[PDB]
Amino acid sequence: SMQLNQYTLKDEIGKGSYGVVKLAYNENDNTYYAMKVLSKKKLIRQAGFPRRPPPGCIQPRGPIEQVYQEIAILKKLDHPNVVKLVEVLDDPNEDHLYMVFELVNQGPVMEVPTLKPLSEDQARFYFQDLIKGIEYLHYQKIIHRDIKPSNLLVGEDGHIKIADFGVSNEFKGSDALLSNTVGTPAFMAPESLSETRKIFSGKALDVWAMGVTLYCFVFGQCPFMDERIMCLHSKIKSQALEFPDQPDIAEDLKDLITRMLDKNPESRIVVPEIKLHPWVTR
Ligand SMILES: O=C(O)c1ccc(-c2coc3ncc(-c4ccccc4)cc23)cc1C1CCCC1
Repeated sequence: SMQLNQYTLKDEIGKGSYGVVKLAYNENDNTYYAMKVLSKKKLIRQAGFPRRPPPGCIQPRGPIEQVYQEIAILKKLDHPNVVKLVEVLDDPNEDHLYMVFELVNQGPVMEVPTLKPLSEDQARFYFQDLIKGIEYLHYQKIIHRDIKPSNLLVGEDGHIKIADFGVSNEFKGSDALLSNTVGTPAFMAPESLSETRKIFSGKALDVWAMGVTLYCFVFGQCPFMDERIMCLHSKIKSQALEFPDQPDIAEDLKDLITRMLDKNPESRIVVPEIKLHPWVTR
């Protein structure tokens, strides 16, 4: 192990989009926490080398601003279905940055693909948690942009907390107006995967990813899948949603998933409607 101020840093417990997460023991309050460890120089390099001056896809001028945005976002959020940032350790003369979170004991709910999906009733309990967390994020003008089962941590109490705010965005106004976005390929909405003159809604991207997540919950694999990236993108954009013959799930759950995975973001179900869907309220 190693010492960092009042913390004893132990084994690596997870690895998200950036950095690594260690188990950390706080000697002052005799409590364990989850500590995300980052290198500022590495975060800068992850964005790519800056371009020489020339004579929708422009590199950010100051890539380090994204981690400070993630920190500001996490500081704003206090909800039982969202991770809780408790401290940031950041010396301006050091390259490392540390983010301390309350521990969510059991880790990710699922790592897709799995041969062991959840039952329909357990999927409903976790999905009810997911709705509450996302509705709160959206109310706080935050889009997560990386909703998937491996970013949903199960606590001591059997409830989920949304984690990995590495690519999250805070917007002004009613919704985020995006020209392009980031995400895990199999969870990205069809509108985000074309060359077009049309911007798209950030909140509806989170809904699409919730739809893929819910499908994963009960089936253990994504609805659109291919190892070839061009084929995966083509399927997300043009392949009709299908459900496997087994496990046989309820018709109302198929209705809900179908509405969340509507390829048209204008007609895709919204979170206020998802909350009142018959499968959710049963
Ligand atoms: O990469 C980040 O941005 C990030 C930041 C904080 C936590 C975290 C906070 O509280 C936690 N309690 C528990 C765990 C955990 C425990 C066991 C196994 C895996 C994760 C992770 C966290 C987790 C992450 C990601 C790394 C894999 C999951 C998502």
